[PDB]
Amino acid sequence: IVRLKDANASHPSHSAIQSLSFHPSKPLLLTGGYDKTLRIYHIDGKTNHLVTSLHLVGSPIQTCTFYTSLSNQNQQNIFTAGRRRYMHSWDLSQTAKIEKFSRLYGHESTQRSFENFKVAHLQNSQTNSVHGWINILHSTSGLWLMGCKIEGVITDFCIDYQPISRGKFRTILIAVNAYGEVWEFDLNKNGHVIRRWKDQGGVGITKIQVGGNRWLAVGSESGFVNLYDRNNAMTSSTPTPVAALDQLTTTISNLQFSPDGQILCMASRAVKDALRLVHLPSCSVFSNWPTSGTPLGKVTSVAFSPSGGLLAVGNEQGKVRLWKL
Amino acid sequence: VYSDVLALSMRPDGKEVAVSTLKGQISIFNIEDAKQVGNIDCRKDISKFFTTIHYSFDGMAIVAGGNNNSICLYDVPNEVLLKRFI
Amino acid sequence: AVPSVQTFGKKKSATAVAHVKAGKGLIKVNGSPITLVEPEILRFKVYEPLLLVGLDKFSNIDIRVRVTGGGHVSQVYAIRQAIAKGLVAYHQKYVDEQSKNELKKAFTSYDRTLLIADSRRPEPK
Amino acid sequence: CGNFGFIGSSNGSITIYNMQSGILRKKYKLHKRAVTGISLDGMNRKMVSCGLDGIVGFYDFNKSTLLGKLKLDAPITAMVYHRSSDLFALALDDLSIVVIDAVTQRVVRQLWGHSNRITAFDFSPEGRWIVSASLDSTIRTWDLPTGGCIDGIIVDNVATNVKFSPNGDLLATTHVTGNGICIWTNRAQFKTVSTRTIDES
Repeated sequence: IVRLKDANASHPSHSAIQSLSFHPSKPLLLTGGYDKTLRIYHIDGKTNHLVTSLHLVGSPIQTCTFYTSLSNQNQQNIFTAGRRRYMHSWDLSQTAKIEKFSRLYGHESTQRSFENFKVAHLQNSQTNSVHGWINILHSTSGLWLMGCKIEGVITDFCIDYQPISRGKFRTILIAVNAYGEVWEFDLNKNGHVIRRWKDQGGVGITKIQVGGNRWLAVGSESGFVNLYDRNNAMTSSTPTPVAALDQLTTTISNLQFSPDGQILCMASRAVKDALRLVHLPSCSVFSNWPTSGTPLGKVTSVAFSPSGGLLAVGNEQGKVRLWKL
Repeated sequence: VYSDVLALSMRPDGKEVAVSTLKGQISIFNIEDAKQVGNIDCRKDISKFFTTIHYSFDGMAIVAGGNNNSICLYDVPNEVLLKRFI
Repeated sequence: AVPSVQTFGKKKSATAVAHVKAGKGLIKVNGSPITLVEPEILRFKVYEPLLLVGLDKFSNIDIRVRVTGGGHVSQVYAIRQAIAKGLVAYHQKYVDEQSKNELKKAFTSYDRTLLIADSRRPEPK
Repeated sequence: CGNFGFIGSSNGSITIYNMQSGILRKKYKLHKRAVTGISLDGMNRKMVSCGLDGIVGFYDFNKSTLLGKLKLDAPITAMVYHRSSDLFALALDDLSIVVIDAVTQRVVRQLWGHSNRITAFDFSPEGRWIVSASLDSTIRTWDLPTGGCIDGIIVDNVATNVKFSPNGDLLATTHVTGNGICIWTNRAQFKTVSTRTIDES
């Protein structure tokens, strides 16, 4: 397979990555940095030059967010939030005006942060997570529309939550950490629960993505990835994989689906040069790439494109690596 | 073996004898001197003693009372069952 | 200062004194290791405190004993008594209580008076 | 008796220490996934355990002998033992509370009804009741002799933990929002009731 050019976007420190996201139509990679940097740069597999950045003074950023993929604000606007109890608009029309969305009334400061907030598919309902229930507010007029009382008992700021590829109107996936459990929500009528069900949290609380659904795969801190069909949430509430897939011998803290749900990808942060990625539906291990003496490192964050051809790896020395796949 | 005694208590069988040693150890042996258990101190200061002891009637428990605001339950094996107190 | 105790014991006329200090596992009899005692038949009787409790049980222990008085046999009933109460009285003070009961519960089942000295007081019945 | 320390590791080892001298004492290894709970009967004779592999363990504490074990239907998330009635309760992944006898190594009951994950539970001091709380915002009480859920309280904020006082008077809850620890009063003057389940949402 074509071994592309190594990373060049490298911090002055050995710094870190908030989250990774991609552009769907032109080759660009979007990055939020903990130093209050909101920068997006051009990739070709050979190009690493910065295009544009955003540093808003008087405001630190502490989490990142891919704002909408398709309403009309994919190529103009990106909404992010910091530790401060509001969230910023970023307008390329570059206008980049700070639309101060602190206008959640009395449930604003009930969070430690807006530190996981995910847009719907038509931007008319923006989801926001609590240590804790989820606020649904439209990002277009700045008012709290409604909210789903996700009960929560131990909820340690649920680190990944996403609507499924079979329609946002169907249900919304909310992955509670420290239990491995999975919330599902009927978006189309507030206060209705489709089927809640036990994913493994005996082992593994780490984050998943959305397949589709077609498949599901989950992964633990023990080198262990399983395959849950969607309809096994129906009774009995615990599902079972077709097989337990094992290729790491140590921890795994990344999981990563294809856009057609036909790949998974798993990684850690304890040992340099170790990552894998498994084929679906054929249940196949891709052993051509990568290896354990190839530059992979101790990965923090990882992301595929909406195409899923390109692999983005942000590790703990400042580099941001790419690969064709 | 030990420790001047004050408290003697009999099983209703003629087969077991319970003695209180000169400390918190309360001990039992049979009529063929096989020493079964010696048992731990009498707590609850607000020194330690061994004043009275009695063998329960079913043959499965003894009760220890000294002069230290405490009273202890024991079975025929080793274990401390319950400690009630004033 | 080092943590150490001292017990002793006696059969009919011999007396025997024992120190117990933390060490590397030696057992001496006046100048000599334990495997030498002579009567040469009864050496298992002084092995008796070792295997009743277990072979290891000494890994931070040193033992020396000495012998005065007595005939041939009655020296050995002394020194098997001295190591017996010697071992227990180490566990009294630095190891827990609950090891000591397990020594007491295991010894007294096999008791040939390892914890009390015999004493004869004849009497017209 | 407070002499012993039981520690269960995520690789499945159960090791046993002295509490007095802080020394290593004894080691058991039967589970092959994370040992999620250890307890011991008040007579210090029979040692129970639970793994994520659906296995419940039953040991002698006086020996290292391997008495008996059971295979169940799900991983076990929590274990709380009641000592003066010799029972224990297990919270499974199928959202059901299993009650198991400690003496005869036998499952005696299985209780259904919590729609979401069981979080914390505790025996009443006289051993007749079990109070659990879950992410369906319910706090339910379960009478052991009748097998039936006798009362739920549907709350507006979901409590992290619950414990009975040793006296039969107070029930302690800890919540997610706010820092205080809410205290509840057991009534304990009367009742002759056995009445039942689902009501208002």
